[PDB]
Amino acid sequence: WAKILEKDKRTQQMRMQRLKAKLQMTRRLQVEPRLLSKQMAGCLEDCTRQAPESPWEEQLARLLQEAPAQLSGQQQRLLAFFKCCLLTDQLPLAHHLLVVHHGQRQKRKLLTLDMYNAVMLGWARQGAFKELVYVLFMVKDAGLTPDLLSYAAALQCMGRQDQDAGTIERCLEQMSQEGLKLQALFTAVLLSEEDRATVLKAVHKVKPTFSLPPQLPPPVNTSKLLRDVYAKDGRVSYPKLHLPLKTLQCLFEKQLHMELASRVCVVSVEKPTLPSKEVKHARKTLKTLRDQWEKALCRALRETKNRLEREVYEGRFSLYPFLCLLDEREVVRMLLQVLQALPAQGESFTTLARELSARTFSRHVVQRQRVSGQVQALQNHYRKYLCLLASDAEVPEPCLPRQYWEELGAPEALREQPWPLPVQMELGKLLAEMLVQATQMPCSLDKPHRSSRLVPVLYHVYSFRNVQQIGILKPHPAYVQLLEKAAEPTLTFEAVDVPMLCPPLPWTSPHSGAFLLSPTKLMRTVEGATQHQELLETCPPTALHGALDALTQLGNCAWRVNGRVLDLVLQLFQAKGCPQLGVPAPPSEAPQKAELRRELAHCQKVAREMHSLRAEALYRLSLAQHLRDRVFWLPHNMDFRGRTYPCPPHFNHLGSDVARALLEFAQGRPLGPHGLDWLKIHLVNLTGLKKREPLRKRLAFAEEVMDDILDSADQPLTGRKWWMGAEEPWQTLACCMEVANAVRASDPAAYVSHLPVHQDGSCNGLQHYAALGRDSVGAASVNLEPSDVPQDVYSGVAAQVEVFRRQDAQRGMRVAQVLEGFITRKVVKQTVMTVVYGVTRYGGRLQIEKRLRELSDFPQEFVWEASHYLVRQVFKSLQEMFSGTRAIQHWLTESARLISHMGSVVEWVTPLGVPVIQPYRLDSKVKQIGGGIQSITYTHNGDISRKPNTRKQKNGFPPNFIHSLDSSHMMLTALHCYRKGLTFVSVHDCYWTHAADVSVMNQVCREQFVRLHSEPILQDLSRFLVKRFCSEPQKILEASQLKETLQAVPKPGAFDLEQVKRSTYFFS
Amino acid sequence: SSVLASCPKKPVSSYLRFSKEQLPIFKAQNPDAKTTELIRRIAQRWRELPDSKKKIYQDAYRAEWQVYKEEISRFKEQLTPSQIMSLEKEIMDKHLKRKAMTKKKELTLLGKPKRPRSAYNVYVAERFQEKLKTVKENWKELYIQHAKEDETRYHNEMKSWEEQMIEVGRKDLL
Amino acid sequence: FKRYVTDRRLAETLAQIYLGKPSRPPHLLLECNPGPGILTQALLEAGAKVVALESDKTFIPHLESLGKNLDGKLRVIHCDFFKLDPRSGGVIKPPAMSSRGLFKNLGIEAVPWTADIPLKVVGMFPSRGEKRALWKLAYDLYSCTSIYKFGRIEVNMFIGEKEFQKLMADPGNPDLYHVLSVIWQLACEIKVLHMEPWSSFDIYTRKGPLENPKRRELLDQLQQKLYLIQMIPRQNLFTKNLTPMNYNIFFHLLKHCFGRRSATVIDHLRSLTPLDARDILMQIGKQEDEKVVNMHPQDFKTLFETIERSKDCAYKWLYDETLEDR
DNA sequence: TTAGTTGGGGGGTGACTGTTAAAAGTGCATACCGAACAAAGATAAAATTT
DNA sequence: AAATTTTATCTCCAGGCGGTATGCACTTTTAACAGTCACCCCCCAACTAA
Ligand SMILES: Nc1nc2c(ncn2[C@@H]2O[C@H](COP(=O)(O)OP(=O)(O)OP(=O)(O)O)[C@@H](O)[C@H]2O)c(=O)[nH]1
Ligand SMILES: [Mg+2]
Repeated sequence: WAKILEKDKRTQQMRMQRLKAKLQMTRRLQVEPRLLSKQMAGCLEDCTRQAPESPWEEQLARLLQEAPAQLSGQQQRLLAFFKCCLLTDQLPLAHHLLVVHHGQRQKRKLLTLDMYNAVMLGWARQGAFKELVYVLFMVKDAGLTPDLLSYAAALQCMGRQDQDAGTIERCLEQMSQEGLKLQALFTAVLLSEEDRATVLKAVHKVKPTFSLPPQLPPPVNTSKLLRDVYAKDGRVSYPKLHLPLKTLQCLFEKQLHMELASRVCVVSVEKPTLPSKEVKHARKTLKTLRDQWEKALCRALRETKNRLEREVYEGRFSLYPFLCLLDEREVVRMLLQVLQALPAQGESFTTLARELSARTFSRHVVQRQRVSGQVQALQNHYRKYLCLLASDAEVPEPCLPRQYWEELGAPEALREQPWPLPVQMELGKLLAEMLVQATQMPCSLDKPHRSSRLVPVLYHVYSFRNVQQIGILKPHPAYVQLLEKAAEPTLTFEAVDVPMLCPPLPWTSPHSGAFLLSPTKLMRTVEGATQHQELLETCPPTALHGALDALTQLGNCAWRVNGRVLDLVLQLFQAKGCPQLGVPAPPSEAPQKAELRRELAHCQKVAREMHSLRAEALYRLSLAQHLRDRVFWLPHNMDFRGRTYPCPPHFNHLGSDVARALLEFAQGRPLGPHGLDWLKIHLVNLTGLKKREPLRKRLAFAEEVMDDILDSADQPLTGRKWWMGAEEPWQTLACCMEVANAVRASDPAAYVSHLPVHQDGSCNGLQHYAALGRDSVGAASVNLEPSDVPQDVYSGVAAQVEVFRRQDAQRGMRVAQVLEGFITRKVVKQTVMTVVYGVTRYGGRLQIEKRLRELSDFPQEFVWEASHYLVRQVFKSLQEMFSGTRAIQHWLTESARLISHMGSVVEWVTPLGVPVIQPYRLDSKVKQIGGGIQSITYTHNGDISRKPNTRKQKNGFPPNFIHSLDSSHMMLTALHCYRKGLTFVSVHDCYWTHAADVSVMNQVCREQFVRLHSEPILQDLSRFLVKRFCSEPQKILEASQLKETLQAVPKPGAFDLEQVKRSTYFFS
Repeated sequence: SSVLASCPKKPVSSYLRFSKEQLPIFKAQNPDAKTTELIRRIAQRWRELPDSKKKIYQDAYRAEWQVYKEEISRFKEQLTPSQIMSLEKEIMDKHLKRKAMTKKKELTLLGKPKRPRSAYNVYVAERFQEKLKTVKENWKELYIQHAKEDETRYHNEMKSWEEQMIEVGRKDLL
Repeated sequence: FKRYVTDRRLAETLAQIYLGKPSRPPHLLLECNPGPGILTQALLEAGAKVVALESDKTFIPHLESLGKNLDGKLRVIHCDFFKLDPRSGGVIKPPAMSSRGLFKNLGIEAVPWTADIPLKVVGMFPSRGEKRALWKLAYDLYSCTSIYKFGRIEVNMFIGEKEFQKLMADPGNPDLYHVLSVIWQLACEIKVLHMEPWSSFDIYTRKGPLENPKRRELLDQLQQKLYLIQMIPRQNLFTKNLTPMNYNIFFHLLKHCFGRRSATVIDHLRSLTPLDARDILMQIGKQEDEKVVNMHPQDFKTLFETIERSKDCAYKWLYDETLEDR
């Protein structure tokens, strides 16, 4: 075959030609850099051509032997790319991108030292010398001096390669010469324990006596307020749990399994529909559609990965390593779980982009912790630490949980760093577009095989508000109808949205604590912002111990659910519902030409309003029923000012009456000799009728209505229904049940009670203001001085307004006549509360209007004139009641206005030690992300270049300071209540405990208030502000004005704070 | 087309005119000289060429540029739109033809093995427009075995081909 | 800023234009903001009947004196035309009124849509808020609410040059084409009757007539063109598919079609409806690739009617009340 | 559904090696538009203009 | 620098408009002529694996 012979010869020739050309001068990764400098290029050439196996190590020595503002968005993205390539273990891609960016004149200016250091460390971990030398040539060509990390990479490479000590002693003698310290080498944050071990071995080979600095005994806080808490001398009775060790270990294992799963399934509490043919058909169709969507999503993800890799191969940045972080199945399941819970009305594009990226990070962190091998360390450490909180187990020396956790030997704790905001938004957008494009459904679901054309499940529709437009993703109506038809019995929650089943991990630093694996922010802010975290991490480590201990103490409180209240609530929800009590009604019990359109619009609005309340109630009730016979814990964290809030959103003690009724303590305490009285007083307080009478009269009234209490306890719904008339109906019923069980018992003193008792502070903000000013009249007004009957300002304001209104209506104007008996405490409470914080009359009117709207007996047609009248008269009554409070408010406002005028934001430090800062700035620019569907507009948080906003800084200063002083008091009260063995949980200004320990908790509160306010808070604030801001003499005159304002604090009055200890109604 | 050749040509570059000035003389200088060698000689001359000649050539280039821009401005006005639409359609056709040519050549350069030959083609080769008519008229074994050999031999050539494409990164070609 | 007319020859010309209607020329002429009353004086001299609606109380006593002994031809009412029928729901303060109350007080009776023009309204648009008053009237007209409940009310009011050009934009002039032009060209028949520069009119503020010569010289640089335009609601505006119940969907469709101007109709139809965009585009008689700026208003009406008339699909729109206030 | 295969012919153009300058491409930045309607009344600091 | 115009309106519990046009700065690409050789497409049949 002459033809075949010619073909073989030609193919052989072409193969040889291609091979030679590829070898000298296709998608091939680039290794050897292209050097600009003539001398450096010649040096690399002679280094490569000197030997077939070039002497890379001594050239590495010689390369560094001679030693001859905020980053841009693109640099931020490139740094994240290079750091992620290390985690993903894709080094050739990072090297290729680095050589490509170093090659061209314009993109060489982008690279900085950190990228070279990261690639150098990545090559060092594998012990590769040639690529390390290439990167060193690159960084020397760029005109940069190697830092400590560049020497660490070389030392790690030499240690891993086990090469001769000669280059090692040369390197260390230089490191001495240049001034670098070997001690600073082992404290670098950007290092792992394996790398430290390797560099330690390398150093030990040369210097045998090299010793790491010895460990130090843990420091102890020595502040004036916290000295008593951390004193090692005294008598202590720390509370212990009521469960054996094995039960706690089993619960810890269950919680670990739940968190590793990342999901939990809760059986829905809806009325189970009868399984007819229609439901079965709907469920079958749903299952088939879900399977098809899963396969389509898998294929789309693979195609996107291929495209992004090809884009990277051409020398441009993309999201390929970020996609490589997680397994395909996990991403597909996350995307299918997002679709399952999409509301019928729809969700915004930006919100979906934010949610999808946030879910990816948490699973990545959990997977990294699982793979690294810290799960076993945590499992070994917790099983020993749990001996402190067990009834049968014993500890050699009692101590706070954090102290025992540290003293037991703390496991090495490392956590991942957040991605840059542009990367987060781009990843979210990409995932959202993939989800939109992949899913498809048949056109006519109800009619079988009517047509075979396929329509998308999700649609992109613009929504117009005023001039502005917003993109919205909305489901197909047929899919929503199918979902309603199916009526599946399962609900799905995220792991971090469900109360923990095991004691919370102790807070040990601003980076650890709360959930065992998932990351929790110490301060809840927006993703971009980082100023608060920086201020927290730049302070002495021992300053934050009080806050961490208070949060840990609040975290470790066992809870439980109430059976009878939950049963009654479920009965109303499953049936037609009771809207008056608070149980939302089913949509079925709905009201259901221009007149017809108006009627339809009203009915639609009513249905839309009902449908959200029912869904929220459904979620809460399903969660409550899932935890029927279990003990659960709720972790806590602060906002940017100090106030403490629980982490789980749905079910916690900060919600409405139903949520607070469904919860009770898991530890029983005998009522003692003074418990039944406190239970009855709590019942009367919950009723709300006797809100202005001494304790004796409240107890007497509780005795008087005993028949109604015992009737409502025995037959809740079929009786006289006396409990329905209370201000809080559901909590009143639970208190009635507890009181009935107590009295019917043989010995009421021996009855154990699991019901918390609330103690509230009256006019807390005005109380703090009066304490700061030490005013006598103000303190006497807000119950800061001994008295026999409670006193409140809000009732006096209503009396004065009523007097003026009666005199006005005597002259006969219509609006004053209409409001005959609608001047109550509730309508004028929040205005007089917030006048001292700086409320405007435009603001005061929108509060009084909102209050008058919901009265339902006042004619709902005169609101516009009634609000305008009520706020003029309230301000006509409030001109001369508060003097020292207004003086302090004026001083604070003036100081913040002038500080904000100089170009810096306001900062202060809480008396405990937590630093605070106000993040109000004018938003100059917003970024955009172009894409296939639409351009997402998102705010860039953390831009410190913009100027401060004087209006917001001046208005927000008076409230935040008082709120910080409010949370410092609770944390002092909680810390000193722990030592006496009490159980303490709090709701901002209301403190809860068992029925027996209310007297002790009251004593502790009254003592710690005086201890907190004995210190000169105002003078310390003035000194701190003077030192922080007026120190710079750059602008002499403005700084002089600022110092004159700052060095003029209001003078105190004449009021001894010791009388607070003898006030009965300071907290009641 | 008619409009294609009607479109004026741009002024020729200064170095090109410099080359054209001494190209005939260099052709007579060495008959054995080739195009590449002559071009490299002219490049060397431009390396040693003075700058006054460059300036006068640049002035002439400006003169020709004004002439050409005025002429093309005149020409672009008087044309009818239909021939313009035909010209634009045919220029994008030419661009697509160029892209297809480049793709075909890149495929040939990347060691493309021969496709299975047909028996009717082997018969044409054995028999040896008229030729096509004769072989078609005659149309109305060994090649099959060779095609069977081609199937057995070229299939593992595809299998052999993949590893280089993996090594050279051309995964998308698969 | 109010811009009441004062000139006498202009008043005569405007009176002649207003009363030039052939059939029963003296319609009941509701006049918005007559102010000094030279225009109403000319109208009354020409034999017409005028009811004055003042937002300003001060002109009320003055105008009554002009109307004294005029045989009930002049009826002063303290009302604002653009504040008719507030949508807030409280007690109606004197500066606003109610369409039903005013029309019962004047004795005007409701007239069916297919019948002839019942009334005529003259005046001037708000100086700065023309956009807002064109939208309010359009919602009132499409829903058959407010004054348009009583038939087909004629509106002849001066409008500015820029808004006149924006309102009369066409597919031939795409840079100004938008939603308001489409809806107003579909709803009514707009014609131009007179033209007048700003210099002829005089501006009265709260302080009084503009006595500033420097501002007058500055106003000389602020000249524009005021067009007197006449709107007549179209008899066949409402059809079986386009009814006062379905105007929200059409409005949303029009606002969506101009959200991304440089896009084919298929791209918007894919988002708006689950049906086949190709079939609808073929039915209405358009090519596959058609830009929205090249679409006449009647083509938009035909598209909406074609989508609504489809009976095979149980779900024909994705717009819902949820997309409002979100 | 279609690009790829073999024969004798023919045709157009790719490479080459060369500088030059105009034309296209790419990333960033700012400015203007939509003024989806929907009563009214209040007060003083931020904001722009002459 | 004073005046007039415009704007936000106590705080916390984690929120942000989208599209089109024009401009600037720098890199990348393309056509200008040379002559000779090489390569691919026709020219029309014939057909075949992607
Ligand atoms: N600035 C501001 N602070 C509030 C607001 N609502 C509550 N607070 C703070 O929360 C504290 C407690 O508020 P509440 O328990 O609701 O009411 P109160 O002021 O304590 O008065 P009582 O209801 O009698 O206990 C107050 O001292 C305020 O400082 C508010 O709307 N604005
Ligand atoms: Mg309180």
